[PDB]
Amino acid sequence: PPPECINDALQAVDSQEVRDYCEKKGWIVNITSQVQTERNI
Amino acid sequence: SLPVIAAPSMWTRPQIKDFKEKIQQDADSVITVGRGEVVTVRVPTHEEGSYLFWEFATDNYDIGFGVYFEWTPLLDEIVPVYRRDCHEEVYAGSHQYPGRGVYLLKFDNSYSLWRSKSVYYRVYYTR
Repeated sequence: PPPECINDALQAVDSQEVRDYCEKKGWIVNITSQVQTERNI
Repeated sequence: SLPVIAAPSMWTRPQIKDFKEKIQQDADSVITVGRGEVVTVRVPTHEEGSYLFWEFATDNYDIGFGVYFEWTPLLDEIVPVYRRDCHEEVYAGSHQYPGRGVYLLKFDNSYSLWRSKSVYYRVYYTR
């Protein structure tokens, strides 16, 4: 599954369901918990 | 020649309430940006050719948002920082990895003197 094709799909049909589908198939991965945060003023 | 960097993609989708309630489950996916503050979210390094996907929203107000790419300190401007009404709609976008490096998602409140912002965000990448 080309990433370019995943990308093209997510623009048109974007939904929680489609993202769930792609994550189940192992095409995309949710990394939100693995980020670093930096806070400046 | 120097690497040609791909143009980013950006789009919105109308259901904000559902997004927030979904993101609210993980408390760390929701962050408060103080008055005059810039919070930078650093996405772990990934392989070239892949794609980063981001989504974000806020409660009562707009916030500044941009994207930079840090090479493994060289920075590139992917999405210039600009104010978005992400309180009205969920904002989402994507970019193709130019190479191995860290993505920097800027949530920029620096223009706001009196108002803190609550930011609901999520990120994926392609394997």
